[PDB]
Amino acid sequence: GPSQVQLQESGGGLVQAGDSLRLSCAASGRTWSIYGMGWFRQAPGKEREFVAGITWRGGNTHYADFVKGRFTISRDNVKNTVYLQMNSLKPEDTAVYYCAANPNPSGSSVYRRNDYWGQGTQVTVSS
Amino acid sequence: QGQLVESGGGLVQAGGSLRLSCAASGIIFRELGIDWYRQAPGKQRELVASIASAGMTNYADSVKGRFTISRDNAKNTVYLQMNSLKPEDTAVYYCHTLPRFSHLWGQGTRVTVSS
Repeated sequence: GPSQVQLQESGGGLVQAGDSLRLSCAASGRTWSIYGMGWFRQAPGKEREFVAGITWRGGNTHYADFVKGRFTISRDNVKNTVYLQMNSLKPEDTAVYYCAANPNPSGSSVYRRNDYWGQGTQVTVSS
Repeated sequence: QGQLVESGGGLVQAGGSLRLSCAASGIIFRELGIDWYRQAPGKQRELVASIASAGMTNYADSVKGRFTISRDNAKNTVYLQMNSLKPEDTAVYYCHTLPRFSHLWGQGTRVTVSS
């Protein structure tokens, strides 16, 4: 639903195996209360899962085990944007990619363990 | 409060190199990522280079391979090594970090690339 901080993905599309792709997420609203952001993927029939995360003021990053050094997450806390540089994409990476902000320790699911969510952008990898 | 004091810059021939410095004070420098921004004529202020507290660096596409950002936590300063300068790079450069809720900006150092 609506929220204090609004998130907005873009940059998804159709590519083939080995190609690169760069997602971005525009944060708006009470952007000063943002302490961390992350990229998640919702694979077909599957619950969304963590891909990459970044701390807002430290800029420190962390990646899921299937990233294998292929992806790079970065943020611009002045422009209020977070980016995911996806290199060497594989057919297994095909999923809806969601932008999220502010992890929450309490919550029964990944969705409820983050305060703010975007609306998702489709990433499709063929070949 | 916190203060960012930029030094260096000025006029330089294209193809030459400059080195900017930004001394920080009143903030916990080790725990913060530091950024270099710049405002070129007619363009919005844009990000140039970032270095996280863990050392990872990002660069804008137009400066990849030419610029290098680095930090010295003992001196509480961040450097921007600019090589192969071009009139593209003529702008007012700004040191930046976000300690709490308000953005912390340096005063703005001018870089003018001539021929």
